[PDB]
Amino acid sequence: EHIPGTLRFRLSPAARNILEKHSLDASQGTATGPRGIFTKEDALKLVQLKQTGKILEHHH
Repeated sequence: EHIPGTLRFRLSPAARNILEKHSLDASQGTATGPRGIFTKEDALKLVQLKQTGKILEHHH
């Protein structure tokens, strides 16, 4: 879908702030904004996935 190595230029500033705050890897997400931009909502899906890992570990 995208040219390799372009994710760091397609990250929105909102996403980049959320990924850094939570020490997340954007390459585990998908870019769903127009023309391949990785949006705030795309980074929040990675926050929800990290929370899911912690919640399941706690129930295990």
